[PDB]
Amino acid sequence: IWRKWHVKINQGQKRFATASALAASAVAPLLMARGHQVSTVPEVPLVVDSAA
Amino acid sequence: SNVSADLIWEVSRNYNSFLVKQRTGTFSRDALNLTNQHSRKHAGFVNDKALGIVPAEKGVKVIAKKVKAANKPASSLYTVTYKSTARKAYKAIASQAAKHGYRADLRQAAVARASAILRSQRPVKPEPPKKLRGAAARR
Amino acid sequence: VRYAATEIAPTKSARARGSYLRVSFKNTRETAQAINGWKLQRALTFLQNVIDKKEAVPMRRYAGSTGRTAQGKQWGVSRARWPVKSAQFLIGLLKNAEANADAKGLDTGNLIIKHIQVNQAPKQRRRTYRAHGRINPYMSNPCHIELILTEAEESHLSSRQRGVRIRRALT
Amino acid sequence: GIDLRWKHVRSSHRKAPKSDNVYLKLLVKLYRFLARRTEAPFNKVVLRRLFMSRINRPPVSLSRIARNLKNGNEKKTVVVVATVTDDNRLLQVPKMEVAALRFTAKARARIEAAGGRTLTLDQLALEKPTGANTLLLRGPKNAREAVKHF
Amino acid sequence: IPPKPRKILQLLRLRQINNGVFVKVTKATAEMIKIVEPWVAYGYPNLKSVRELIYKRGYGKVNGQRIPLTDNAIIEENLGKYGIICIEDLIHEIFTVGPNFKQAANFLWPFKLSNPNGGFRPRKFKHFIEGGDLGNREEHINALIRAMN
Amino acid sequence: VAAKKHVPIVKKRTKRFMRHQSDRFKCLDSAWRKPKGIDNRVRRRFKGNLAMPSIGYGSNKKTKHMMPSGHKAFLVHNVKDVELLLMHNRTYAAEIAHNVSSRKRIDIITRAKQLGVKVTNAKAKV
RNA sequence: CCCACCCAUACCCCGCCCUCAGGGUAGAAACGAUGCCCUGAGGAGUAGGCGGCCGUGGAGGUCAGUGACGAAGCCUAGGGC
RNA sequence: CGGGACCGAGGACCGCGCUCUGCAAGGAUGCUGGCGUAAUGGUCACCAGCGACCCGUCUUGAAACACGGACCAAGGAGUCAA
RNA sequence: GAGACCGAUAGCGCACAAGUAGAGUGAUCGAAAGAUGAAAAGCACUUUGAAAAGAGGGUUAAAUAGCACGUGAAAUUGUUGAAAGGGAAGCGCUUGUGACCAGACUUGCGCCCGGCGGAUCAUCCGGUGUUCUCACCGGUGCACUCCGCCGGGCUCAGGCCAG
Repeated sequence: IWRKWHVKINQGQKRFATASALAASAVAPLLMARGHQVSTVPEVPLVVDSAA
Repeated sequence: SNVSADLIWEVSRNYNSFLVKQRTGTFSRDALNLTNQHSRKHAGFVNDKALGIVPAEKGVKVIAKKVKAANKPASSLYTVTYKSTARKAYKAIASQAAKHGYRADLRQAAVARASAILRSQRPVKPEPPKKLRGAAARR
Repeated sequence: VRYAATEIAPTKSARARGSYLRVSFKNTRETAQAINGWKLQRALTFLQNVIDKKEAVPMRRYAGSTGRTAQGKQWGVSRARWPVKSAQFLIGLLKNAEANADAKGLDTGNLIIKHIQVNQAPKQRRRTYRAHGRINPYMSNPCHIELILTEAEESHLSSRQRGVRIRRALT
Repeated sequence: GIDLRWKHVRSSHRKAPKSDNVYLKLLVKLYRFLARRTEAPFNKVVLRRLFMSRINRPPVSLSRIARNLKNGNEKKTVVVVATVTDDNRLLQVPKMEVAALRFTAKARARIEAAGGRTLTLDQLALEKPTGANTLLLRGPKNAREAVKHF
Repeated sequence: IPPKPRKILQLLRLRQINNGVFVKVTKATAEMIKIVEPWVAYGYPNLKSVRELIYKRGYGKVNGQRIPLTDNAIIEENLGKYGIICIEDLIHEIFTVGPNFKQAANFLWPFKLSNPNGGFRPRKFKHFIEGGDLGNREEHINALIRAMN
Repeated sequence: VAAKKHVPIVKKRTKRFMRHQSDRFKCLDSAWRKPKGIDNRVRRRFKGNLAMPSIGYGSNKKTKHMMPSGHKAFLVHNVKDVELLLMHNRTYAAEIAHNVSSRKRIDIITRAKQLGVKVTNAKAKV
């Protein structure tokens, strides 16, 4: 049971990777390259009004 | 900025959802990929200017990327359906691919794909019957 | 159930089976090979003679360090024996097949043993006691027997070749 | 059989970066094109130092840059294929134009507060494609715990 | 092979069997060839031997590569600063042993000859004067060049 | 259709490389295993023994992965898979996967017949 | 002593494979640039060192994947790479 | 000036040249016949000519000796932590 | 309550009437062993046998699932078919014979005539979209212009072995 199960990651690297994934989510070629059906999406990034 | 077609190619050159890798070659399922080959020349979703041809009920249907609407996928494609003579379709596709500098390197591939689709839309011929050969197959 | 000889149709043939039969597999194989391909009545008479020690079954494969007899000269061998128990079991199976043929309506006197096959059954596991407090197997080797009785019963030539043959046909 | 007393030697130098950074790959492509299509040995040295690893790219401080900026180098563009770090011991940062792989936040802020310019290597390749009027600097390679323990 | 004849053969660029080279006669080269006499056969070649060797099996060393001598442009690019701009210039330099014999002979890649037609003598590894093939056979090397080329 | 023009297909060796003593032992599969004993005749390459595979047996780069018709096999599972060979009917031949049902096989065969694409196993499940 | 002839994985010429080395390839009609094109040399191997690929159980993503009109497994003097 | 064998790599043009309407000059074309199928090719079984010790393992420098192996299926041995 | 654990030689010794059966004076030691089928629908009735069972004939979607029961490998064995064998077989290279096979091919493309069926031929006008000069759509063709089909002829390219 004392195998090393958990990996400690720097919080700066976690925040870097989260920002990189957020930036990649605004690129529509990468959305299609990840297998998403976004051909009918009017705009990327898709923003919906908070009243809905 | 931080995003370019070169960057998208460096990101998705090893793996993407369109990739079909086998022993005898690597193919692409991309709709904007002429000849369905995994390369920077033919990666339509990577390239800013890109062309793609799909079959229609009669004729071809050609989609092209609009550079001013890259972030608007619903209005990112300029679509023309060619339902006319094959020569007129080839002329219009070649003009669309070469006259204004919109991927003149894809002109031959686009004309070839249009010709292949229009030839596949023709009726097939009946095959000659299989002839039994030898002794065990014949008897 | 499936027989090994699947080519034989069941319309004009009669079959018989016996399984887990506590008789010697080697002796039964020799007896079945002795009566293979024979007429039914000839096989029955020969097996009765084997029981009566009047005719002998030749021992061909399972014959190591057996005895020699004068009754093997009809078979061209010297080693032959009289497996009475195997003869009795095969007589029972042959009479069952004859009854099957009579039920089917075939001609009994025009039947030959087209197929007969003896296979090893799962072995009977007894134990025997030896010296120095040892125990060894004392197994029996039984057999499955099955049998079926049936009624006894110029292209792509060359132009030169064609011209030669036409000229020889004319001449 | 051919008598080969001497042995043909495979290359003992990096021909490609081991890093998987896509932006570094783009920089390597750009400077491969420059080193193939130009006379300048500056582009070849910069492509080499882009191939190099991190222990082979020690950091360069603003105080080291200010030391090398003396004696007629006050107008040369400083090129460092490494990380540029800030030095607290340098109280007055002079005005300088530095191109680097990356800057620390304090070094970039102090350069821009002194009034100089910070550039990336692609901006450097755009503005000085032949490396004209440039001061090429390296950090202390042997200033490491391992090298001291060698 | 002992280390000293091995080193002399490596310096004479005779690193394979049936390799041939041109040597200018000095004492400094003559002593080397006399030491490696138990492995080589050498002699005085005529103009026909020189021109057949250069025309048929002529290869130049260009940037460390073995290039066939099929055009005079290669000779002009590689030996033009010494006045050798053609294959006849190269043949004349080698045959007459001119002032640029070192450069011409080093530009010539070592000749890779075939085995002789008609074979060697019955006992090949003896000296020429004793009925073998080794050593200095003087003008008789031309028949060996005809057989091996 | 007919394949693209190519150089003649040369196989330097058509026989397989059989494992040593796999002929004499049933527990040894015939698939190649390199002998590692120091006194092995095959590993030491005595004459009259089994040959050992090497890169000198490699096939011509222009005709590698070519079937005798000159095509390269591409495994297909459906109609969208076989439509990827629209531009490669002179170089690639479709090959239906073994676990594809008969109805989908008829659909793939019909689509490949329309596209002019050779199917290597078109007679299956008929 | 002389002439002719036999043949080694040795030598010569040609093809093909791999390795190494040297070049070219963007005001891109442009490329699995981790590609392609051109040229040359080399090829045995125990201990030992290094690189790349094949296969098995399971996990995330993906192929709008295969499947009772038959998945997995098994047998096969049947074929392809 | 003849006689024979083996080979035909490349794939628009560019070059060096010549005997210069063209060419044997930076790698084969032209003409013709039979057949269009098991004919070529391939797999398996067997005969024939030549070739060919039974594998690890151990020892030292090496052999020999020695030790393990009737056969088949499934496990089965450089892992984890500091 | 869960798991990037194991999937009946694994995982606890134990998925089963398992700390059971069994061994030992005793302290103690200590297994093997899961799966028919959706449903027993687990074969009526006839016939041969002393019986076990066999054969017909039903049941099932399947008995090639018969309480030896899902799938059913190998060692090893029986039958049938083919073959070899004068004190070993087995293997490598290369033919040959016999047996058995995978490919390839069946025609494509381009012209010149003749006969049909149609006007998504060129130009012009309007609308729309775009790469801003290119297209599509709607009216215009009135058949020496485009697109399909069928008969003939010609050229070229097509498979195997060869001179």
